[PDB]
Amino acid sequence: FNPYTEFKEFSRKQIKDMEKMFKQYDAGRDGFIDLMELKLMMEKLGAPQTHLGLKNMIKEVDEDFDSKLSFREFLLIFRKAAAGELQEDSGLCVLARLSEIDVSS
Ligand SMILES: [Ca+2]
Ligand SMILES: [Ca+2]
Repeated sequence: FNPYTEFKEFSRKQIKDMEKMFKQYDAGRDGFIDLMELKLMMEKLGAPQTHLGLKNMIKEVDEDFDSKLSFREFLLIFRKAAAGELQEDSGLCVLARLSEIDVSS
């Protein structure tokens, strides 16, 4: 997986920032963000989401159906944000917003 070739709508700086955020919250260092890790992320961003909200966030981008997020799937959150596909103030909209990445730039 070369993210730089799949996600050309983002600069190298933006992808590296997304990587830093991903790695920050992958507490277990296994290369994925699972439900509890995402729960902790949203708490720390200051916008805790409900259990179902969290589950639904993962479902929106969980392209290989394993119920956790790889880095590529994490980038899909930002791709969806940038494509105008996220519902206003849904959990993923909030994640992208509160993150240091502004996909509208
Ligand atoms: Ca993990
Ligand atoms: Ca997955």
